[PDB]
Amino acid sequence: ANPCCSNPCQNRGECMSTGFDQYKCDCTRTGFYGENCTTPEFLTRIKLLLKPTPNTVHYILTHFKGVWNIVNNIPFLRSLIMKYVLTSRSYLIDSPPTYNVHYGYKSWEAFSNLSYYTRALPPVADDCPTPMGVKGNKELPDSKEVLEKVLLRREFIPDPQGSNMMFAFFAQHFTHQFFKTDHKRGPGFTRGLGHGVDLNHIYGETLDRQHKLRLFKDGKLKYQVIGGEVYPPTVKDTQVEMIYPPHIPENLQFAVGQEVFGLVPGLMMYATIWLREHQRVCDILKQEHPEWGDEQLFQTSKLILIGETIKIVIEDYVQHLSGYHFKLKFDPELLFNQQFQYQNRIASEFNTLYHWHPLLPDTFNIEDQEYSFKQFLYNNSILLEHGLTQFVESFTRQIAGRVAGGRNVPIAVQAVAKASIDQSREMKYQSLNEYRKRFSLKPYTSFEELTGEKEMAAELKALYSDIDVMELYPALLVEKPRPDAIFGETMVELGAPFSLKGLMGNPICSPQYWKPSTFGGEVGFKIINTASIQSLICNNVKGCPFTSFNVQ
Amino acid sequence: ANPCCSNPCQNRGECMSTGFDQYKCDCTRTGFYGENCTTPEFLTRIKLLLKPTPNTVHYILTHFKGVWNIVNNIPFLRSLIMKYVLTSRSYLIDSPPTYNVHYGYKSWEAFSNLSYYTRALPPVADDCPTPMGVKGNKELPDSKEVLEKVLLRREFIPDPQGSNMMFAFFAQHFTHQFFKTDHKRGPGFTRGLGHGVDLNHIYGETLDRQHKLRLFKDGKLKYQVIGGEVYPPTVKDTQVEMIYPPHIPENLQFAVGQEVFGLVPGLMMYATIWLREHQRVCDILKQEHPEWGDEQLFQTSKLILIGETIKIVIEDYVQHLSGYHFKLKFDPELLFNQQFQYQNRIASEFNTLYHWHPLLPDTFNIEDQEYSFKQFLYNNSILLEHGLTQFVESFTRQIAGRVAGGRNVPIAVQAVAKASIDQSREMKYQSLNEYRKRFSLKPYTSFEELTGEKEMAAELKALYSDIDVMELYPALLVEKPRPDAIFGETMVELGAPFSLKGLMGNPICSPQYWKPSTFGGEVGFKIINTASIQSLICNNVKGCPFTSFNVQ
Ligand code: HEM
Ligand code: HEM
Ligand SMILES: COc1ccc2c(c1)c(CC(=O)O)c(C)n2C(=O)c1ccc(Cl)cc1
Ligand SMILES: COc1ccc2c(c1)c(CC(=O)O)c(C)n2C(=O)c1ccc(Cl)cc1
Ligand SMILES: *[C@@H]1O[C@H](CO)[C@@H](O)[C@H](O)[C@H]1NC(C)=O
Ligand SMILES: *[C@@H]1O[C@H](CO)[C@@H](O)[C@H](O)[C@H]1NC(C)=O
Ligand SMILES: *[C@@H]1O[C@H](CO)[C@@H](O)[C@H](O)[C@H]1NC(C)=O
Ligand SMILES: *[C@@H]1O[C@H](CO)[C@@H](O)[C@H](O)[C@H]1NC(C)=O
Ligand SMILES: *[C@@H]1O[C@H](CO)[C@@H](O)[C@H](O)[C@H]1NC(C)=O
Ligand SMILES: *[C@@H]1O[C@H](CO)[C@@H](O)[C@H](O)[C@H]1NC(C)=O
Repeated sequence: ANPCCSNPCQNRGECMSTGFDQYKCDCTRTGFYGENCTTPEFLTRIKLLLKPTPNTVHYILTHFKGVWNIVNNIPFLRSLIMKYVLTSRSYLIDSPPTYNVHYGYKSWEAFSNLSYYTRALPPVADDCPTPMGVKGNKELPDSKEVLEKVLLRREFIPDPQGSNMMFAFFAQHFTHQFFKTDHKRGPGFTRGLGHGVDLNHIYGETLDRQHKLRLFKDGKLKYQVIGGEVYPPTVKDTQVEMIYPPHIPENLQFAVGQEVFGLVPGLMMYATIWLREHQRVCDILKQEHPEWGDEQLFQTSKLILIGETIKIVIEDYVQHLSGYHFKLKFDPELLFNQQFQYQNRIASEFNTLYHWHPLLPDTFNIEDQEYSFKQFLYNNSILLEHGLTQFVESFTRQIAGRVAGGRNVPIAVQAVAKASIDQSREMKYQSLNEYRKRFSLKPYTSFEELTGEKEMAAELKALYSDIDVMELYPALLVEKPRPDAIFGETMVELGAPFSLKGLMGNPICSPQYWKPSTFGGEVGFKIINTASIQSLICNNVKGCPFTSFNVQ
Repeated sequence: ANPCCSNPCQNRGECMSTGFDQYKCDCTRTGFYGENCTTPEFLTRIKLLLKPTPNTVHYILTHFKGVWNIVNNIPFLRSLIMKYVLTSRSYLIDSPPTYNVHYGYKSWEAFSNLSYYTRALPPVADDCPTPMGVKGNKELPDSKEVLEKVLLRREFIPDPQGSNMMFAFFAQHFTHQFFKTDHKRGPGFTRGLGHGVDLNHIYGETLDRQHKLRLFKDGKLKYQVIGGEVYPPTVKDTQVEMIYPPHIPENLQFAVGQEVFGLVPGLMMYATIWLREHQRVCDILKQEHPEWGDEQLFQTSKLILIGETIKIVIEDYVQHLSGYHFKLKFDPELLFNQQFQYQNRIASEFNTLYHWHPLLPDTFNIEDQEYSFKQFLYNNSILLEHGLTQFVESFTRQIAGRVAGGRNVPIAVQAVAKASIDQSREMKYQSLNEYRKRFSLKPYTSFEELTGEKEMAAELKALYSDIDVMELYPALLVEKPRPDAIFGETMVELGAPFSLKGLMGNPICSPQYWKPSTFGGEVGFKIINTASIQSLICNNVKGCPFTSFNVQ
């Protein structure tokens, strides 16, 4: 019934029901006019007839290596380039936020209720003929049918980019501070009220929690020593509530900070390296401040790790994921003369996009022993067995699956992949094409166009019939990867904005915050500006097991 | 012991204890260098040798009327001027926030714990020799002694600017949505987690609360009709918890939204006009949207009233408070090309500055009857007695006391004034001079300089001895008012920043939010863009009792 059901408003304008069967588009600031914010302003024509497509640019970024290496050495240029990646990308997200699970309109509730994941595209009116608004049949293809026909893995397809397990697990750990669906309330509700890189997953979600995990001596988090090794303290000791299967013998029920990092040793590995990292900084800050006390050592340490995290995620993680010859840079200054909202709200779409289960191999091979999912799950003795160094070496050397491409979802976490399909549906999502449109991308004219082949393509067609009506999540996985890459234009184009805004839209990046003293001195500031996944490991694992997010 | 106790860091740099007896100043971006961020950069000299003092500008603003009127009619110019007031003012506050009651340093806690009032200047180290850091005696003058010697009122001094009661109570109502000290935790802790103009004082602090105050029919708030008049529903009906003296006969225990607006009829008056206003919009929005339902009529209505509020507060309230011949303007676009943080955190200092008890007369004269504080307090029958129209007429014509100047605090709310003194002290505040410095103002060289006379001046001197050591709150009230004005340079200079940032740093002002459709159409948008205290009353009081924030 909703006259807007048909998503009639183009080029970003807003749709509004001006009467029962009437609608109106608010093309304000869109750069277009007319009934559907379709006809461009003359200066808009100009821009259109000048914008290199994603692939064009993606080409030029991943090519011309020699040229690039020159650029990477002309600071000014690199700075100007990175500066431009931050602004354009970021300019794609709404800050302050608008819309959510329940709000198809702006509303003060939608805006302030921090218990929701924000939504880049409003949901679909509960009174719309078809799930995707108006197009398509009275229901979308059975989830199980899509799960099996185009998602599930047969032959393990490895990542053509080299992503090893250090990366797969870093991305599991890292994003899990912001994606924490509150299943008590339903999908669309988050338990991470910080909405960003606050390291809640190391220090705890709340004050009461963090104080249970602290030592209160030199700003250090509590820990224990097994072997001559440092490990997270137990739930029995700190008394923090963690999620662990009852059969776990205690003494292995680690505390850490995120109540779920005990269900997967890849997480507890990183849970332990950062715990190690925190302390390491404490001692450093104490060496500089004999006069500082616990809480200041702590609060400052928690600020340095946030910087490392952001540092590492931009120049190692994201760098690698891009495969660009251009050296990405974490420099909060790039935006000091730019208009930029140092705030952020994690969106549902980002959560979906970040469902990278295909990275998972069929066995977790930790030097000499290979493990079934079932054997690895919440089995911390494995961590205690080989112990970090031999865990880091194993994982540095072990490709992860290709995300995009097709049929790569481990049958193990298949309950998950289906769940994703199901939930996106319950959270009234819009078509992959609308989302494509939302991110200045050109829509797919065919399943055949989407996949880059016809086996699955036609296979999906049989299911979704009309390409438009194709769903966002599935499409991401069953999509033509750009060359020897792990993702396709959609996945990069939709996530990069969400990813840089949440990375750069953090208080420590604000001018008031971005200064030596904010971190304990030029010494602490450097700990941030010279962070790396190699150092992260080098300084916290037994020998300096060389690592990277690339399986060589 | 804290080597920073002496507030050694000038021109905004940060102080840091680099060793027990040593400190270091982080002059980053201050525009100065050297041990204390004292020596300016050459380009800083320039700026210094070109900045008209507050009074200079204040003069030129309040003078040259003829010139000004020309300006006010050259949009472009006015827009450019207003644009300049927003940016410069706003540029004075830290966003994101830094420091609070407990945090003398940046910390993630200080930043994220929304239960605190942020702090423009860090507190004083609990291990500092003297309350004001190092200067002064082991203690500040007994509060009771300052209260009485220079604060308390003898002869009611009226406001030389004309502030009547509509203004005094509008300011009581208005700021009371953001200042809501959580006395359960202590001064420095707020109960207004929205930190701004969210109209929490009309709709309720929480969802559970707002839903109790709602009618759930056409987006309207619940109400009742006494006489042929609309009034807030009762606590017995809605079941919302309000603070009322037990002797109140129920039936007069109004609900409204802020749990304290029943203790003062001036508040309940405005509590009722906005309730009236909300509904009024609902009907308007239903007239445009036959298809809309409750929650949308509501959520949109609550968005229009926030706009009106911001509108009225800039062009009527603030306008008047300034006495500038230049017409202040509410135009969210002024900042669309500017760098601006559409966020905010209410600071303690703003709460203090906003302690305008001196506006209160000695009796509340509501046409034909005059009331003692004791008689007026939580006496709603008075409202039901004369009823709005004759309440608006009375209040439009009844001056309020002068804030600045000296000795104007009603002996009634004297417990309050002392309380302020006492609390600012417990919240480890800094000297009035430090604050003066903080806002680019030149410090007072003498109590004599402060007051603009010597009776009190010397009187204060006997108490504080060293001018620096003089406290912020007292000084605000016992300060030479600029000409025929209600405040003096300190009060304007410290609050205008806090005030414009919280007004302009609101989501509805952000580009995504500032558009016709955000409010239900070009009709709803106008309800905002043509708001006024006169219309607020005109459209919601029996006859259009003419009003203004000026007693003619
Ligand atoms: C041992 C490895 C892993 C296991 C067993 C695993 C398992 C799961 C499971 C059971 C869910 C819950 C789905 C539901 O109930 O609806 C989930 C969610 C998720 N997983 Fe994984 N996962 C693993 C690795 C990863 C990796 C490497 C990534 C990379 C980004 C990832 C990203 C996600 C995301 C973003 C969610 C949603 C989080 C939320 O909204 O709560 N997972 N995973
Ligand atoms: C009938 C008139 C008024 C009465 C009886 C009154 C009474 C009070 C009282 C009892 C307090 C609490 C102090 C404490 O316990 O520490 C207070 C706080 C305050 N009042 Fe008023 N007041 C009135 C009018 C005003 C006006 C017109 C203003 C104008 C701005 C004002 C501004 C404030 C502020 C900003 C606070 C602090 C609020 C907070 O932090 O919770 N008051 N007032
Ligand atoms: C292959 O090329 C890539 C891949 C990923 C990228 C980027 C470029 C860029 C930068 C750029 O594209 O210019 C950013 C910011 N990426 C992300 O961090 C990211 C993270 C998660 C998701 Cl789901 C999507 C994107
Ligand atoms: C006499 O001249 C004034 C007085 C008050 C003013 C302003 C100008 C301006 C604008 C300007 O000065 O340009 C703003 C924004 N004012 C406030 O609303 C305000 C409110 C409360 C406090 Cl505590 C302090 C200031
Ligand atoms: C807008 O779209 C509708 C159908 O979606 C169509 O009838 C109408 O002509 C279009 N108008 C413009 C200006 O695009
Ligand atoms: C957020 O919204 C949902 C539904 O409106 C509500 O149940 C929940 O309590 C709200 N959360 C907060 C913190 O207000
Ligand atoms: C904020 O701080 C106070 C005192 O430190 C604490 O009691 C309260 O729980 C904190 N709130 C949050 C949300 O952490
Ligand atoms: C956990 O892994 C260890 C080492 O590979 C193994 O001995 C143990 O059987 C596993 N635990 C379970 C419950 O299978
Ligand atoms: C800074 O202040 C200290 C004492 O507070 C003094 O010794 C030093 O000379 C000052 N320097 C400047 C440039 O103000
Ligand atoms: C409150 O006002 C009413 C009506 O004017 C009056 O009857 C009553 O005496 C007042 N209450 C007190 C305690 O004075």
